Amino acid sequence: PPPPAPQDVEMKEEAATGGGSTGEADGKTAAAAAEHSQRELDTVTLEDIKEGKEPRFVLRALRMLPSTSRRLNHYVLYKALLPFLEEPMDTEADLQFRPRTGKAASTPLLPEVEAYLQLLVVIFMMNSKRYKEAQKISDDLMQKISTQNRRALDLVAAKCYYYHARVYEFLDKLDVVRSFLHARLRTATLRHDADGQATLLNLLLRNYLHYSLYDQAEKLVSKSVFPEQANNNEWARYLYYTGRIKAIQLEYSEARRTMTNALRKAPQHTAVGFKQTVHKLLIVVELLLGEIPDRLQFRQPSLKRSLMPYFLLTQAVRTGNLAKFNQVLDQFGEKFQADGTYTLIIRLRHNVIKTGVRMISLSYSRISLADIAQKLQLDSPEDAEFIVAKAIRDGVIEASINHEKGYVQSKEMIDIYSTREPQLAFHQRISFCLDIHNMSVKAMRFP
Amino acid sequence: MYEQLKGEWNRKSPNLSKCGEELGRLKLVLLELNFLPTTGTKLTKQQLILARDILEIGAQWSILRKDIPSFERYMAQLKCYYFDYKEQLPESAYMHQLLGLNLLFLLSQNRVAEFHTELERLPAKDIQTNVYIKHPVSLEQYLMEGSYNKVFLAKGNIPAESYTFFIDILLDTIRDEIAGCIEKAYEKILFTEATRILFFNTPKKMTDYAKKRGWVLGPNNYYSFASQQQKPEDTTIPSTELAKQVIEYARQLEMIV
Amino acid sequence: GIISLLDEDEPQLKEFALHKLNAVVNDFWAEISESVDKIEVLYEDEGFRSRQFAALVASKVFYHLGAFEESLNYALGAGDLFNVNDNSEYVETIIAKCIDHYTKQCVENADLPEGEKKPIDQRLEGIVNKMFQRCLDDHKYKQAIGIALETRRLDVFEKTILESNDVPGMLAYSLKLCMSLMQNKQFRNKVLRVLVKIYMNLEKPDFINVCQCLIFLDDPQAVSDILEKLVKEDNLLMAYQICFDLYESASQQFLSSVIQNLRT
Amino acid sequence: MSEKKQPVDEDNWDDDNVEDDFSNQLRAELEKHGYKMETS
Repeated sequence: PPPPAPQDVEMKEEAATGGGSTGEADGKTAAAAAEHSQRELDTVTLEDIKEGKEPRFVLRALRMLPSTSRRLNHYVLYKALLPFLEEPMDTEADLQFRPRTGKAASTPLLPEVEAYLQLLVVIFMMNSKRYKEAQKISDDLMQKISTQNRRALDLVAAKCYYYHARVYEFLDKLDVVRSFLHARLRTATLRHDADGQATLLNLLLRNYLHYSLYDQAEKLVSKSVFPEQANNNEWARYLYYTGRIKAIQLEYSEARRTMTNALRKAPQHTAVGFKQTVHKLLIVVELLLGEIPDRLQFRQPSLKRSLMPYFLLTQAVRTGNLAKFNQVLDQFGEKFQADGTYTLIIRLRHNVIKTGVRMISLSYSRISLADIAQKLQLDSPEDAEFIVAKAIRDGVIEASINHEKGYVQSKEMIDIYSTREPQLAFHQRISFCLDIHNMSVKAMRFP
Repeated sequence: MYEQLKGEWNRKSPNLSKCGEELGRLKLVLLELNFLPTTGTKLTKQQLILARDILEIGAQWSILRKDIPSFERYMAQLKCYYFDYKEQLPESAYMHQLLGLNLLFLLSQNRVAEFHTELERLPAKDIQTNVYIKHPVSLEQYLMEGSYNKVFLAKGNIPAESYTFFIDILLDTIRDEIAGCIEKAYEKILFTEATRILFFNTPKKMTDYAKKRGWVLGPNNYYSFASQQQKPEDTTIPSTELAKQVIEYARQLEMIV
Repeated sequence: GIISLLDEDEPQLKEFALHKLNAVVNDFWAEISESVDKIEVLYEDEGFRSRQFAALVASKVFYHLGAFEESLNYALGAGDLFNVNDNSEYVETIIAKCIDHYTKQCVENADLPEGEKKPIDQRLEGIVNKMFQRCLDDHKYKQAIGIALETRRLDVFEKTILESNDVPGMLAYSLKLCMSLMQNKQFRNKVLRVLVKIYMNLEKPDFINVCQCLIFLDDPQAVSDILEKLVKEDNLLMAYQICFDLYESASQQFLSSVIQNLRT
Repeated sequence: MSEKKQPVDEDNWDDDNVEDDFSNQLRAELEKHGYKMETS
């Protein structure tokens, strides 16, 4: 008695969404798609949520003259796989409705990802995407009829390339798909820019920081910026991956602002630990700064089972205990090697000394050297002059050593009062504000 | 294969005619098959195994000859030979100290991004084994500390591995910031901080260094009486170019309306 | 990591090195991306016997980047491997934009019509007429007329009427097509007259030919040509159409032009 | 929402700043402090 209901509403899924998309895509260009055609993301993740089932919607696909009304109603009525996923090509070649080729080569095929048998149909999904990649290649050699693949099926295409990813990942890696991607880039570079490269580039970094390491420098020459960032979700996790990069490129002062940006551009919900687990390794760069506040302003108790190392670790950060250092290391270094954590163990001592020198430096105008050699667990006055020079290391607040015997003649620095440095920066503040005025201009330009 | 291949195990490099004739030999080795497009019939990879090891010892013969582009040439090559498809690469004991010399000169030319890309291309063996990489990361703890004392305190334990050409470049890359703050003919001696250059009380070595290419700051001042940074302290002439920023700001207002 | 191999100046390992180049060229894109200078070293060498394939791996890295004048330089210094290799998107995108460089080169060649034009590589146009031999063997009238007027040049357009055992209509609808789209008159005069010349010397005597150029080209010499011939074969049921079109279509001062040509 | 990597992966709690400040620092908060004045 429940399955006759998706016979109605799962039918109206393709009726409303797909029928409106294809029919309203046949005209009214660029309102052809992208007013409910790329409702596709959540309505088709929902198709994989909202609801035997496997052969039914994949038989008898390409018929004739547009009788999909009757054919999808047959798919409704029939509720009472070896050539079956290829049967949308085996009834006849599709031969009409080229906006429907990728659509029916995505939406019926993909629910086996959520069926999870992983043994016989992932190679059949590989074959179904050999068909759909034959569409992808043959759109410019055999389909010289109209656009139908940029304005609708490019936004469909990047989605089903994430589904390519979902298929390719569950068994192996991909290498041929990378030059195949850059060919897809070349047929999206100058004509019509798609994300695409950034999709499999997120995957590139995701499997490469696991397994290849030359390619950040190849990103450097490959950094076509793509300032469109329309979803902002892909762009958010793009910033997450490259912030892991600059953490492993040991770039920290950039990392704090760009990863705080990457967090605040996540509007996400569902507190299973998505935002939380991404955010923990995000503010590992703040563990690497030398400065981090108490993480009470960051914890969701669903993350608590994973951060059972992490709270005691930030305790070790705020303290300086070598016992706590090594104990958190050996005991609580599990579950983070899967993410990669052991670059903080070399410089947790640096975190200690920068936290201490921050407290003491903003605390004290003048300090003495052979007592700042005993504020923290320092070693010697030669180690203390050493660590004063290493405490500068970049251009920190004025600390001149009293170069006879007066240990240090440091003082506080001034002229941040309200004089020229803020009005040196306010041109750029209002440069950002006029950029938002350009956003207002484009707000007017949206119709 | 193809003799005079392993025949110089004891008489490795007394001569560059031996090593140049072996440059011609290895030239023909590179001309023997290819690099790595062929995998099956595994003996055609075992000549690549023997090529790996004779280019390890060729890098030994090329690091004996004190040559920078040849040794980094063979380093890029043998790095790509440890980027071979062979999962069955056996224990090559030259790997530890050739990566050690790579990492040693790699830090000696101040590539810490390349230091950590070396760390991240091998997270497995750099945990407890690979002691001639695990010892440069103890040195990375020492240089994490921002080393001038710990250069000597870590040079204490590298006495004989023929690291000499590159630990000399480490003793070059020890820095001169105290010379850039307080030195340049007088601070009586800066001896008690274990900085390598700042030893040797007054021979013409550190006299040459205290007078080296001038007095590293540059214009308008010495460090006999310090500038304490560099003496910039220019003006607020940039009030006029922020006034220019105001001009094109009003232009951008006009573009906005 | 092949610039280490590029330390060698002997090419006898550089063949193995270029076979490595087109093998891992999809991985090592940033390898050449600063090594363009040493690519120019092996390119401008007159002893390195793979400077053309050095220009091809340069085409690879500037296909990863997508530069235009580099592809012009690879049309220059890639030569044979620029010409015969044409079954790939890797080559057809960059030579497609080089055909775009050629069509704006033809824009230049129609900017100033009297000598002194900008220089042209014989290979950037060698791929034009080489791809046009595919258009001749394809024999489609799109394939003829398109590239025949993309060039804005009357020679290969003159050669398009020389195709195979068809053209029942190009020699009667070509003026119709060219008038149905024309914007510039500077060469339209010459196209319109070179077509009606071969329409006078067609296997069939046509009437739409001078019926069109007599009012869009209004020559006193062409109206005297059809006067001369249509009187010369001594038939007036054929000069019926065009003499009553001389009165019926044409306007004044063209009647003056023909009355200069009446008695002779 | 599977974002392609992440599926693989005021009771007593605002005081935590004060408490982690005060873990090994003034662990009694008074039992030395009330007794400081007779130390000197």
